Amino acid sequence: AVKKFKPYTPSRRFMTVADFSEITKTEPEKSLVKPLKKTGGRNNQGRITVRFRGGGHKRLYRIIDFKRWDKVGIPAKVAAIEYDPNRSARIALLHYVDGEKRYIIAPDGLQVGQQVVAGPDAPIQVGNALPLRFIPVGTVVHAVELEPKKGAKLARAAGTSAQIQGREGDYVILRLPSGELRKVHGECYATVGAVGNADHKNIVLGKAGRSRWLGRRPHVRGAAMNPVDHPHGGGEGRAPRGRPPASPWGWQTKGLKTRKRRKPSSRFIIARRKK
Amino acid sequence: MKRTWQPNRRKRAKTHGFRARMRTPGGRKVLKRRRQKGRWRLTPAVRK
RNA sequence: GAGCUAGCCCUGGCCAGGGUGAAGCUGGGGUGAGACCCAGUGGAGGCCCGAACCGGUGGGGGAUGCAAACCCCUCGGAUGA
RNA sequence: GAAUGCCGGCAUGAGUAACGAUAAAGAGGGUGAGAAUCCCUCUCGCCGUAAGCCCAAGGGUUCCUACGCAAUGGUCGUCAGCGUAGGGUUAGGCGGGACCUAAGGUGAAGCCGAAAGGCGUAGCCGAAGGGCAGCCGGUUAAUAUUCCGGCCCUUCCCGCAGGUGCGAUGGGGGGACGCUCUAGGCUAGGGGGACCGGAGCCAUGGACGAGCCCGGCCAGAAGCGCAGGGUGGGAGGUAGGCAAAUCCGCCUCCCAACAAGCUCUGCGUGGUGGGGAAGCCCGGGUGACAACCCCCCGAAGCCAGGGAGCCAAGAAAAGCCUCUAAGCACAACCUGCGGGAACCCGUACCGCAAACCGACACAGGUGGGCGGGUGCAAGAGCACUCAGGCGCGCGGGAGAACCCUCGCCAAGGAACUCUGCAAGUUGGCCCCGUAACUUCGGGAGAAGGGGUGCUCCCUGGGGUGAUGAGCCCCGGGGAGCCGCAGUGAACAGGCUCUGGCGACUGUUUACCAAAAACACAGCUCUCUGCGAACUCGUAAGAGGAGGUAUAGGGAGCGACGCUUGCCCGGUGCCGGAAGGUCAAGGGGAGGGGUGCAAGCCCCGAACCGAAGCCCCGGUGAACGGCGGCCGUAACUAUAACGGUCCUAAGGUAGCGAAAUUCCUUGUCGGGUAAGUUCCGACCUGCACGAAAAGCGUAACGACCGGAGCGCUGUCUCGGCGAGGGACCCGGUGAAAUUGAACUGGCCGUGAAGAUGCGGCCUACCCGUGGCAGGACGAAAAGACCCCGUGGAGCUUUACUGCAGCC
RNA sequence: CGAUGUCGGCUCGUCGCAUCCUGGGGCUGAAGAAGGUCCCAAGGGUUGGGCUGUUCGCCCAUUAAAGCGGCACGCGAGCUG
RNA sequence: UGGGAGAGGGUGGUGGAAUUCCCGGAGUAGCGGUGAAAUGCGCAGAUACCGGGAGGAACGCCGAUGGCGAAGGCAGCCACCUGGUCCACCCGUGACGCUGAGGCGCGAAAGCGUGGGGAGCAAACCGGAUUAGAUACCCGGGUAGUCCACGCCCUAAACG
RNA sequence: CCGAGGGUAGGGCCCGUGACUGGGGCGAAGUCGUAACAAGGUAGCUGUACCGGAAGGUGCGGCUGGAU
Ligand SMILES: [Mg+2]
Ligand SMILES: [Mg+2]
Ligand SMILES: [Mg+2]
Ligand SMILES: [Mg+2]
Ligand SMILES: [Mg+2]
Ligand SMILES: [Mg+2]
Ligand SMILES: [Mg+2]
Ligand SMILES: [Mg+2]
Ligand SMILES: [Mg+2]
Ligand SMILES: [Mg+2]
Ligand SMILES: [Mg+2]
Ligand SMILES: [Mg+2]
Ligand SMILES: [Mg+2]
Ligand SMILES: [Mg+2]
Ligand SMILES: [Mg+2]
Ligand SMILES: [Mg+2]
Ligand SMILES: [Mg+2]
Ligand SMILES: [Mg+2]
Ligand SMILES: [Mg+2]
Ligand SMILES: [Mg+2]
Ligand SMILES: [Mg+2]
Ligand SMILES: [Mg+2]
Ligand SMILES: [Mg+2]
Ligand SMILES: [Mg+2]
Ligand SMILES: [Mg+2]
Ligand SMILES: [Mg+2]
Ligand SMILES: [Mg+2]
Ligand SMILES: [Mg+2]
Ligand SMILES: [Mg+2]
Ligand SMILES: [Mg+2]
Ligand SMILES: [Mg+2]
Ligand SMILES: [Mg+2]
Ligand SMILES: [Mg+2]
Ligand SMILES: [Mg+2]
Ligand SMILES: [Mg+2]
Ligand SMILES: [Mg+2]
Ligand SMILES: [Mg+2]
Ligand SMILES: [Mg+2]
Ligand SMILES: [Mg+2]
Ligand SMILES: [Mg+2]
Ligand SMILES: [Mg+2]
Ligand SMILES: [Mg+2]
Ligand SMILES: [Mg+2]
Ligand SMILES: [Mg+2]
Ligand SMILES: [Mg+2]
Ligand SMILES: [Mg+2]
Ligand SMILES: [Mg+2]
Ligand SMILES: [Mg+2]
Ligand SMILES: [Mg+2]
Ligand SMILES: [Mg+2]
Ligand SMILES: [Mg+2]
Ligand SMILES: [Mg+2]
Ligand SMILES: [Mg+2]
Ligand SMILES: [Mg+2]
Ligand SMILES: [Mg+2]
Ligand SMILES: [Mg+2]
Ligand SMILES: [Mg+2]
Ligand SMILES: [Mg+2]
Ligand SMILES: [Mg+2]
Ligand SMILES: [Mg+2]
Ligand SMILES: [Mg+2]
Ligand SMILES: [Mg+2]
Ligand SMILES: [Mg+2]
Ligand SMILES: [Mg+2]
Ligand SMILES: [Mg+2]
Ligand SMILES: [Mg+2]
Ligand SMILES: [Mg+2]
Ligand SMILES: [Mg+2]
Ligand SMILES: [Mg+2]
Ligand SMILES: [Mg+2]
Ligand SMILES: [Mg+2]
Ligand SMILES: [Mg+2]
Ligand SMILES: [Mg+2]
Ligand SMILES: [Mg+2]
Ligand SMILES: [Mg+2]
Ligand SMILES: [Mg+2]
Ligand SMILES: [Mg+2]
Ligand SMILES: [Mg+2]
Ligand SMILES: [Mg+2]
Ligand SMILES: [Mg+2]
Ligand SMILES: [Mg+2]
Ligand SMILES: [Mg+2]
Ligand SMILES: [Mg+2]
Ligand SMILES: [Mg+2]
Ligand SMILES: [Mg+2]
Ligand SMILES: [Mg+2]
Ligand SMILES: [Mg+2]
Ligand SMILES: [Mg+2]
Ligand SMILES: [Mg+2]
Ligand SMILES: [Mg+2]
Ligand SMILES: [Mg+2]
Ligand SMILES: [Mg+2]
Ligand SMILES: [Mg+2]
Ligand SMILES: [Mg+2]
Ligand SMILES: [Mg+2]
Ligand SMILES: [Mg+2]
Ligand SMILES: [Mg+2]
Ligand SMILES: [Mg+2]
Ligand SMILES: [Mg+2]
Ligand SMILES: [Mg+2]
Ligand SMILES: [Mg+2]
Ligand SMILES: [Mg+2]
Ligand SMILES: [Mg+2]
Ligand SMILES: [Mg+2]
Ligand SMILES: [Mg+2]
Ligand SMILES: [Mg+2]
Ligand SMILES: [Mg+2]
Ligand SMILES: [Mg+2]
Ligand SMILES: [Mg+2]
Ligand SMILES: [Mg+2]
Ligand SMILES: [Mg+2]
Ligand SMILES: [Mg+2]
Ligand SMILES: [Mg+2]
Ligand SMILES: [Mg+2]
Ligand SMILES: [Mg+2]
Ligand SMILES: [Mg+2]
Ligand SMILES: [Mg+2]
Ligand SMILES: [Mg+2]
Ligand SMILES: [Mg+2]
Ligand SMILES: [Mg+2]
Ligand SMILES: [Mg+2]
Ligand SMILES: [Mg+2]
Ligand SMILES: [Mg+2]
Ligand SMILES: [Mg+2]
Ligand SMILES: [Mg+2]
Ligand SMILES: [Mg+2]
Ligand SMILES: [Mg+2]
Ligand SMILES: [Mg+2]
Ligand SMILES: [Mg+2]
Ligand SMILES: [Mg+2]
Ligand SMILES: [Mg+2]
Ligand SMILES: [Mg+2]
Ligand SMILES: [Mg+2]
Ligand SMILES: [Mg+2]
Ligand SMILES: [Mg+2]
Ligand SMILES: [Mg+2]
Ligand SMILES: [Mg+2]
Ligand SMILES: [Mg+2]
Ligand SMILES: [Mg+2]
Ligand SMILES: [Mg+2]
Ligand SMILES: [Mg+2]
Ligand SMILES: [Mg+2]
Ligand SMILES: [Mg+2]
Ligand SMILES: [Mg+2]
Ligand SMILES: [Mg+2]
Ligand SMILES: [Mg+2]
Ligand SMILES: [Mg+2]
Ligand SMILES: [Mg+2]
Ligand SMILES: [Mg+2]
Ligand SMILES: [Mg+2]
Ligand SMILES: [Mg+2]
Ligand SMILES: [Mg+2]
Ligand SMILES: [Mg+2]
Ligand SMILES: [Mg+2]
Ligand SMILES: [Mg+2]
Ligand SMILES: [Mg+2]
Ligand SMILES: [Mg+2]
Ligand SMILES: [Mg+2]
Ligand SMILES: [Mg+2]
Ligand SMILES: [Mg+2]
Ligand SMILES: [Mg+2]
Ligand SMILES: [Mg+2]
Ligand SMILES: [Mg+2]
Ligand SMILES: [Mg+2]
Ligand SMILES: [Mg+2]
Ligand SMILES: [Mg+2]
Ligand SMILES: [Mg+2]
Ligand SMILES: [Mg+2]
Ligand SMILES: [Mg+2]
Ligand SMILES: [Mg+2]
Ligand SMILES: [Mg+2]
Ligand SMILES: [Mg+2]
Ligand SMILES: [Mg+2]
Ligand SMILES: [Mg+2]
Ligand SMILES: [Mg+2]
Ligand SMILES: [Mg+2]
Ligand SMILES: [Mg+2]
Ligand SMILES: [Mg+2]
Ligand SMILES: [Mg+2]
Ligand SMILES: [Mg+2]
Ligand SMILES: [Mg+2]
Ligand SMILES: [Mg+2]
Ligand SMILES: [Mg+2]
Ligand SMILES: [Mg+2]
Ligand SMILES: [Mg+2]
Ligand SMILES: [Mg+2]
Ligand SMILES: [Mg+2]
Ligand SMILES: [Mg+2]
Ligand SMILES: [Mg+2]
Ligand SMILES: [Mg+2]
Ligand SMILES: [Mg+2]
Ligand SMILES: [Mg+2]
Ligand SMILES: [Mg+2]
Ligand SMILES: [Mg+2]
Ligand SMILES: [Mg+2]
Ligand SMILES: [Mg+2]
Ligand SMILES: [Mg+2]
Ligand SMILES: [Mg+2]
Ligand SMILES: [Mg+2]
Ligand SMILES: [Mg+2]
Ligand SMILES: [Mg+2]
Ligand SMILES: [Mg+2]
Ligand SMILES: [Mg+2]
Ligand SMILES: [Mg+2]
Ligand SMILES: [Mg+2]
Ligand SMILES: [Mg+2]
Ligand SMILES: [Mg+2]
Ligand SMILES: [Mg+2]
Ligand SMILES: [Mg+2]
Ligand SMILES: [Mg+2]
Ligand SMILES: [Mg+2]
Ligand SMILES: [Mg+2]
Ligand SMILES: [Mg+2]
Ligand SMILES: [Mg+2]
Ligand SMILES: [Mg+2]
Ligand SMILES: [Mg+2]
Ligand SMILES: [Mg+2]
Ligand SMILES: [Mg+2]
Ligand SMILES: [Mg+2]
Ligand SMILES: [Mg+2]
Ligand SMILES: [Mg+2]
Ligand SMILES: [Mg+2]
Ligand SMILES: [Mg+2]
Ligand SMILES: [Mg+2]
Ligand SMILES: [Mg+2]
Ligand SMILES: [Mg+2]
Ligand SMILES: [Mg+2]
Ligand SMILES: [Mg+2]
Ligand SMILES: [Mg+2]
Ligand SMILES: [Mg+2]
Ligand SMILES: [Mg+2]
Ligand SMILES: [Mg+2]
Ligand SMILES: [Mg+2]
Ligand SMILES: [Mg+2]
Ligand SMILES: [Mg+2]
Ligand SMILES: [Mg+2]
Ligand SMILES: [Mg+2]
Ligand SMILES: [Mg+2]
Ligand SMILES: [Mg+2]
Ligand SMILES: [Mg+2]
Ligand SMILES: [Mg+2]
Ligand SMILES: [Mg+2]
Ligand SMILES: [Mg+2]
Ligand SMILES: [Mg+2]
Ligand SMILES: [Mg+2]
Ligand SMILES: [Mg+2]
Ligand SMILES: [Mg+2]
Ligand SMILES: [Mg+2]
Ligand SMILES: [Mg+2]
Ligand SMILES: [Mg+2]
Ligand SMILES: [Mg+2]
Ligand SMILES: [Mg+2]
Ligand SMILES: [Mg+2]
Ligand SMILES: [Mg+2]
Ligand SMILES: [Mg+2]
Ligand SMILES: [Mg+2]
Ligand SMILES: [Mg+2]
Ligand SMILES: [Mg+2]
Ligand SMILES: [Mg+2]
Ligand SMILES: [Mg+2]
Ligand SMILES: [Mg+2]
Ligand SMILES: [Mg+2]
Ligand SMILES: [Mg+2]
Ligand SMILES: [Mg+2]
Ligand SMILES: [Mg+2]
């Protein structure tokens, strides 16, 4: 449930903040963090390759366990739920009876004190992880691998989930968060439940300053520029687009599909996204 | 007002210095040309 | 050629004093329980006034200048993008 | 002889402008060939969150002393950051290196690229971050945490003693972190003392005093005291920490647990070592056997890795500790003690500036620390002033115009003007009080008004003591006194009503635009299933992202409220296994060249053969578009209504003479004595209109309009006064410009605006202060305009290519 | 065109006369007073304000009158902008 | 105290029929729709048929002139949580009662806000008819909405 | 000291009036269509919502004060 402010400044009128209610611990595990090397959007040539990035709060990267088939059969106790500045999901600290400590992304409904486990034999309960082929059809699931042992790729952001829809051969059919219907190999691991912090999308940033804390520099419209800069540049006074609306690099940006046509994974995609 | 020359000894040696020139095809042509012209100094003097 | 300037990255530093008084908390009131109201506590904010600091609004001066952009008065921001 | 030619020399302007902040000078003595300018003394003025002191950059001998004055110094010069010479910088503990890692750079392995080269996990380099042992005083002309003195400390080597399973580049702990707010206790720093020490003073009417003036500390091992930081202890189990592990992690039990214990830091004390004023006397002597105490205020600094709250969730590595592996366990390590050993580089001086960046001894720019006192509510603000530092490297007169900066003004009070531009007014604090409207925060310091000094008396609470006096902070009541005036000086909003635009704080054309422009939360379209789309790169590699559709890219719109209509024929995008067209290639009917021949060589029809295009359909917060004419109602007028041409369809809601309205100062209403502006209306909208969004909107604005009140030298309309110049004298002494000049007016003439030609008029020779009508005055080979088969930026359904994609 | 700066205002004037006023006249459909029209006449004079960048013009209150033109649409090495 | 009936309310789950859509198969010259038609869809393979899948909404028979609730209103089935109500016993209390200005709560549908969902239906809208015309009735499309959560709105022929 | 009242400033209520504008009542000799009363030629009415020259239409739900 997102929190609101009284309008005691112009920006607090609309600003909203996460309530941070699931958070039970306010410092990361020291042995599970490393420095997150800020890029400013610049590549190894020093060139900006993603515009308008930089200047956000310093962050430490929390090492997340996106495998879990790593430790089949070894249960762990959910020791804490924490904030992670590098993702929209919250993260949950796991204490394995092994003594090993790792982070997973916190599912919706996880409780500190409960246990979770991974493997072909794990009970179908929130926070457990199994190869897809052992999760009952209809189960909503998250942190799904795309190919076996390659690491969880799908349904990782706050509130998202995939639904198991059916089985065909070595493969399982998933409804991804985008509504796409996709075959995924049955030996791919998933974790049962949806990702937590589902209210993330109701945050109202409230002021320009708040984007800046997030490392989002101001985005300037092509129409505000000159012809040297952008297809929409120029014109006396305001100007409509005067041509098919385009990117700074000239390609059309209202409908033009851009997935590569001869891509091998097309054989595994059943239905393009909806909406 | 703040003008263009703001001397800095490290910056000087690291930008125009002998080792920077030698690191690079164009920088070695600088030294080659400056020796052929008979320059008394091949790179800028900076105190260090 | 980025010792000027623009942006980003790493690591440090700086922001007198005063004002306003959000949430929360506590107490009292209220109710079937509440919402809520009141007081105290509290100390939030691209909040207010104002130096340093960052600016450069209007006028005057300067105009072979003190200065190839300066000077006086006035003026904007000053915990923040 | 000319090229705004080139190089050099030398003129003119001209003894002209100027001599670089309006903080300011005067005199006496000295030196010397020479003195406003150097030294000394007295007086005066200026800075004092600096214009004083310390550090880092940068600079590189500018430092100190002697001897000098040609040049440098905006004058002068005996002086100097200048010339010549001599001297001067001293470290195990300060900074850097023999330590660590950050971005980044480099780069074994590896990857890529015609060459050159580009990348690249480890490693290495890389600091103003981490880490690490020195404080106070004395001394030199010039260095001092460096020399010396006193008291401390670090590492390395060796040795002795005691102790222990010792041992690492490997494992683990730790190092290790934000923002805002903040407790307790201290210290730095400061104020007061009738107390302690002190040379002396009694003036000019009074005072021999609880008088004046001066000072009343600094460092310090162990120990101790006070205040804090850090840390749970034992056993058992163990499959994780890429070997091992007794360590760490996990589970369980016991005790201890906001106590303690151990440990570390700060502060105080502490053997000991220092310092030590005014005044007087010639930096030194004296003061002095100096005294060295009490009270109060008190940090943003210290204890510190403290505490709380919050969201935007806040380096690494080494030192250090612990664990074990090879090994080795006569070794090795640990603790104490002792002796020895301890390298390289920097250190002068300037450092908000005459020594740095600005060509200059340039009113500009330059990061960190200290930055005293009193009063003003506070403060780093303001005024004065301490220590300390200065009077700004031309002066002397005069007392015009004019200019600058400043002060005042009768009566009027915006009549000024494009505009109240400018300048007045207002101005801090306390108290009373405060509207529409509103998103309920605000609007608000709304507006408007009262108080403000000093004296006496009474008294309230808080801090420090002790619970009292004393001190200190915030008060309250009564009664009085003085002046024109009590934030008595300095620093310190003029206010209101009403439109446009932009929601808001922000950002911008460095150096003519700060805005209504950009950005902005927020809204919508669209792409992207992850080796993502997209971006840079030939590539490898990177960013995206160690992210995963509540995510990432592109586009438009721009808080919020209420909304966002109709047209898909054209263009775009999306969908469409049919059909048409469709290149290489496949196919080979048929035909040709040549050879005596087999054969060799060539042309070539049907047929098969992709994307693309054509074709079918969808699609507007995709590019975009959103009519005309005739007729009709009891009077006129108009036309709900009908007709008809055209179209893809004919502009909806809302708004409208508008940041849009040509005609236009439309018309009407408001305001004014008077209103091309402004506000409110009307609608024949030349030429509004719904995300190039439409219409509104509280709050906000150095934005742009209109009005009023207050107040004014803006003005009627000008006067006076001040200082810095202008002016005169001494010193120094530019500049653009310049065919040459012995350079008047009129009326004509002349390439059409004549000092220069004609006629006539006027006119003795030469300067000085002034004014700008002319010399088609200076500057800049006109930016406008045209021309050149000149250039460059930009666009596209111009042409032709290319990357990219299919 | 190797540059002749532009509208309007302010300031400062000066000139022409086809005269706005004041002075002198003739004619009148001039009783008087007040006008109309023409002639002579350039000596002097020819207001303040609202609107608008305005010149101009309209308006307010006055006036003897509120003249019209030239001087590089006079005057930016005089100012404004 | 001991019993009963009930679509009374709230929460979580769950079943089958049907519509539409997607895939596979089979098949071809129309289907659909109306008073009659046309638009629409269909040789780019529709309709009709069979198999598989997805998804939302509503619950046939039982079902009634029925039941329950204060009203609005409530209907597959299971469980949990929970309200009202009736009956028998005549056991307890001892008038503890009725009404009720204000207040507070509830309050069909449509509508609003934020998020989700979207099969069918369907304001607005587009097109075909009808008609003198037809901004309607009928037909083919079709967006809000209808559905869920939370917050508003507070109306009605909210009627007996 | 209080004090009629006068003066400055800011609020509240009420009346009269205003370019222009909204609908209402009445007049009736007009133009358009015909929504309701019969099954009124689409049963009517209804709250709400969206739309249309106009009466009105349609959606959702409700009522019978509906003919057969
Ligand atoms: Mg929650
Ligand atoms: Mg809020
Ligand atoms: Mg709040
Ligand atoms: Mg709230
Ligand atoms: Mg606001
Ligand atoms: Mg919160
Ligand atoms: Mg949470
Ligand atoms: Mg990382
Ligand atoms: Mg990174
Ligand atoms: Mg790199
Ligand atoms: Mg590079
Ligand atoms: Mg960027
Ligand atoms: Mg998180
Ligand atoms: Mg969140
Ligand atoms: Mg948002
Ligand atoms: Mg961030
Ligand atoms: Mg953005
Ligand atoms: Mg933008
Ligand atoms: Mg532009
Ligand atoms: Mg460019
Ligand atoms: Mg281009
Ligand atoms: Mg372009
Ligand atoms: Mg354009
Ligand atoms: Mg244009
Ligand atoms: Mg433009
Ligand atoms: Mg335009
Ligand atoms: Mg533009
Ligand atoms: Mg534009
Ligand atoms: Mg614009
Ligand atoms: Mg255009
Ligand atoms: Mg456009
Ligand atoms: Mg166009
Ligand atoms: Mg592309
Ligand atoms: Mg795949
Ligand atoms: Mg610099
Ligand atoms: Mg230099
Ligand atoms: Mg340097
Ligand atoms: Mg340096
Ligand atoms: Mg450097
Ligand atoms: Mg170098
Ligand atoms: Mg040279
Ligand atoms: Mg040499
Ligand atoms: Mg060189
Ligand atoms: Mg830092
Ligand atoms: Mg500040
Ligand atoms: Mg308070
Ligand atoms: Mg709290
Ligand atoms: Mg602020
Ligand atoms: Mg503030
Ligand atoms: Mg402020
Ligand atoms: Mg200025
Ligand atoms: Mg001014
Ligand atoms: Mg002035
Ligand atoms: Mg000037
Ligand atoms: Mg200045
Ligand atoms: Mg100034
Ligand atoms: Mg301020
Ligand atoms: Mg401040
Ligand atoms: Mg701010
Ligand atoms: Mg010649
Ligand atoms: Mg010349
Ligand atoms: Mg010349
Ligand atoms: Mg020449
Ligand atoms: Mg020359
Ligand atoms: Mg000369
Ligand atoms: Mg002279
Ligand atoms: Mg002269
Ligand atoms: Mg002298
Ligand atoms: Mg002399
Ligand atoms: Mg002297
Ligand atoms: Mg001071
Ligand atoms: Mg130098
Ligand atoms: Mg020295
Ligand atoms: Mg020297
Ligand atoms: Mg000399
Ligand atoms: Mg000399
Ligand atoms: Mg000289
Ligand atoms: Mg000089
Ligand atoms: Mg001499
Ligand atoms: Mg000198
Ligand atoms: Mg010497
Ligand atoms: Mg030493
Ligand atoms: Mg060594
Ligand atoms: Mg290293
Ligand atoms: Mg390299
Ligand atoms: Mg270092
Ligand atoms: Mg050191
Ligand atoms: Mg020490
Ligand atoms: Mg020395
Ligand atoms: Mg030991
Ligand atoms: Mg960390
Ligand atoms: Mg750090
Ligand atoms: Mg901050
Ligand atoms: Mg404290
Ligand atoms: Mg001390
Ligand atoms: Mg004090
Ligand atoms: Mg006496
Ligand atoms: Mg203590
Ligand atoms: Mg073990
Ligand atoms: Mg002494
Ligand atoms: Mg002695
Ligand atoms: Mg003594
Ligand atoms: Mg502070
Ligand atoms: Mg957050
Ligand atoms: Mg942290
Ligand atoms: Mg690292
Ligand atoms: Mg061994
Ligand atoms: Mg060595
Ligand atoms: Mg030194
Ligand atoms: Mg100096
Ligand atoms: Mg300065
Ligand atoms: Mg100095
Ligand atoms: Mg110099
Ligand atoms: Mg000087
Ligand atoms: Mg200077
Ligand atoms: Mg001090
Ligand atoms: Mg004051
Ligand atoms: Mg003050
Ligand atoms: Mg100030
Ligand atoms: Mg003083
Ligand atoms: Mg002076
Ligand atoms: Mg004179
Ligand atoms: Mg001055
Ligand atoms: Mg006056
Ligand atoms: Mg006035
Ligand atoms: Mg007045
Ligand atoms: Mg004005
Ligand atoms: Mg004033
Ligand atoms: Mg004042
Ligand atoms: Mg008002
Ligand atoms: Mg309010
Ligand atoms: Mg506000
Ligand atoms: Mg106001
Ligand atoms: Mg007094
Ligand atoms: Mg002052
Ligand atoms: Mg003020
Ligand atoms: Mg004013
Ligand atoms: Mg107002
Ligand atoms: Mg206007
Ligand atoms: Mg607007
Ligand atoms: Mg703005
Ligand atoms: Mg703007
Ligand atoms: Mg707005
Ligand atoms: Mg906005
Ligand atoms: Mg803004
Ligand atoms: Mg600000
Ligand atoms: Mg410019
Ligand atoms: Mg500019
Ligand atoms: Mg420039
Ligand atoms: Mg410029
Ligand atoms: Mg300017
Ligand atoms: Mg500007
Ligand atoms: Mg501004
Ligand atoms: Mg801009
Ligand atoms: Mg903008
Ligand atoms: Mg919006
Ligand atoms: Mg590229
Ligand atoms: Mg890569
Ligand atoms: Mg990446
Ligand atoms: Mg990455
Ligand atoms: Mg991502
Ligand atoms: Mg914008
Ligand atoms: Mg815009
Ligand atoms: Mg509103
Ligand atoms: Mg329409
Ligand atoms: Mg179209
Ligand atoms: Mg189209
Ligand atoms: Mg169509
Ligand atoms: Mg086109
Ligand atoms: Mg053949
Ligand atoms: Mg032949
Ligand atoms: Mg094809
Ligand atoms: Mg739309
Ligand atoms: Mg078109
Ligand atoms: Mg468009
Ligand atoms: Mg008629
Ligand atoms: Mg109009
Ligand atoms: Mg008008
Ligand atoms: Mg308008
Ligand atoms: Mg227009
Ligand atoms: Mg026109
Ligand atoms: Mg007009
Ligand atoms: Mg006009
Ligand atoms: Mg008018
Ligand atoms: Mg105006
Ligand atoms: Mg105007
Ligand atoms: Mg009109
Ligand atoms: Mg646009
Ligand atoms: Mg526009
Ligand atoms: Mg508007
Ligand atoms: Mg507004
Ligand atoms: Mg603004
Ligand atoms: Mg502004
Ligand atoms: Mg004056
Ligand atoms: Mg005076
Ligand atoms: Mg004067
Ligand atoms: Mg003077
Ligand atoms: Mg004077
Ligand atoms: Mg004389
Ligand atoms: Mg001559
Ligand atoms: Mg001539
Ligand atoms: Mg002539
Ligand atoms: Mg002549
Ligand atoms: Mg002659
Ligand atoms: Mg002749
Ligand atoms: Mg002649
Ligand atoms: Mg004459
Ligand atoms: Mg002249
Ligand atoms: Mg002159
Ligand atoms: Mg001449
Ligand atoms: Mg001239
Ligand atoms: Mg001239
Ligand atoms: Mg030329
Ligand atoms: Mg030319
Ligand atoms: Mg030209
Ligand atoms: Mg030129
Ligand atoms: Mg031309
Ligand atoms: Mg040509
Ligand atoms: Mg030609
Ligand atoms: Mg070109
Ligand atoms: Mg010309
Ligand atoms: Mg010339
Ligand atoms: Mg010229
Ligand atoms: Mg008569
Ligand atoms: Mg006559
Ligand atoms: Mg006559
Ligand atoms: Mg005259
Ligand atoms: Mg005359
Ligand atoms: Mg006018
Ligand atoms: Mg006019
Ligand atoms: Mg007129
Ligand atoms: Mg009169
Ligand atoms: Mg003229
Ligand atoms: Mg003319
Ligand atoms: Mg003309
Ligand atoms: Mg002229
Ligand atoms: Mg004129
Ligand atoms: Mg002129
Ligand atoms: Mg001028
Ligand atoms: Mg002019
Ligand atoms: Mg001139
Ligand atoms: Mg002139
Ligand atoms: Mg001239
Ligand atoms: Mg002007
Ligand atoms: Mg202008
Ligand atoms: Mg076929
Ligand atoms: Mg039934
Ligand atoms: Mg019934
Ligand atoms: Mg009984
Ligand atoms: Mg309701
Ligand atoms: Mg409903
Ligand atoms: Mg609804
Ligand atoms: Mg649908
Ligand atoms: Mg019709
Ligand atoms: Mg709608
Ligand atoms: Mg809606
Ligand atoms: Mg009923
Ligand atoms: Mg009276
Ligand atoms: Mg009807
Ligand atoms: Mg009818
Ligand atoms: Mg009917
Ligand atoms: Mg309508
Ligand atoms: Mg009509
Ligand atoms: Mg309809
Ligand atoms: Mg009902």
